Amino acid sequence: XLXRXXX
Amino acid sequence: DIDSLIDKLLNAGFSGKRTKNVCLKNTEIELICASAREIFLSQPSLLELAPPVKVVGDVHGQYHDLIRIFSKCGFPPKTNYLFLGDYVNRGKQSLETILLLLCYKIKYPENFFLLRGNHECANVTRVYGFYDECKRRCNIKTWKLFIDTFNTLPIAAIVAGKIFCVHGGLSPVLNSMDEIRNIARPTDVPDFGLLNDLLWSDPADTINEWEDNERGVSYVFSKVAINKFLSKFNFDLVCRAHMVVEDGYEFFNDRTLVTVFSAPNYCDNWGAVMGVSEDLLCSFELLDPL
Ligand SMILES: [Mn+2]
Ligand SMILES: [Mn+2]
Repeated sequence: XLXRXXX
Repeated sequence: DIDSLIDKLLNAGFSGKRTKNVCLKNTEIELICASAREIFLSQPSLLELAPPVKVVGDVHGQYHDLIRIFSKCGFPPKTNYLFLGDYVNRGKQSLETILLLLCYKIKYPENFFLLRGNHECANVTRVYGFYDECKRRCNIKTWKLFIDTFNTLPIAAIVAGKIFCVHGGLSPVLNSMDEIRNIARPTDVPDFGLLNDLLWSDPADTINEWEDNERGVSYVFSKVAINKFLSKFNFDLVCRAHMVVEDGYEFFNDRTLVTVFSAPNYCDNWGAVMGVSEDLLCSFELLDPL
């Protein structure tokens, strides 16, 4: 979820 | 004096000291990137390693957790190491993380190995933190010296002719291992092609062998892709990283592939490190999130 480039 | 630079880096790591400036001067950082780059270029794009060896996944600048890995799994050179990439970005100590790994590479060139991850390139570091960390804590010239070093990192490793190690995964155009050997270095990472796939792709339980990857680039490959790849090259296991997994490591497709992720509490996942014995037995050591 940190941004899908990837939680 | 590579020994003193390691002691300085590990001093800051043992104490947890957190400072804007790196414990190494920019002139020392420059010499480290120069020696490592030369060592990387003198070794193949596809490494062939013999066991025993321990395999480490994504670290992503979590320097304290790199210290925990070495403290628990053993410091070089009594433990032989293969890192699968993704050393920088996200973590607030990407500089200490990559600097310690490069120093160990300089000191133990034949017992310590670092593969390239998809974050070890110019464009990804500009988006995900390591560019800004170099600009704030060092300078842009130092960041360029790291990218020059990244562009020489090897792409994959084969352990005892049976374990294929890569950061991301497989590719529809991985038709021979020499295609990995013949990857010219130094090189940037293109938006497409075999090199991009090896650093960006992920496994999945999909209906089709190849599908576009939700990350926005490269592919996701199915169990069929793994089976065909292991059969064609006579490998027993694909060992890769790239993907965060809750229990630190996760086998896939009847234990024909394993993901090793070594950055605890990345988003509250465990961290894991895979050991390969002389008889090619695979065990794991865990790193708790907190
Ligand atoms: Mn990755
Ligand atoms: Mn990663």
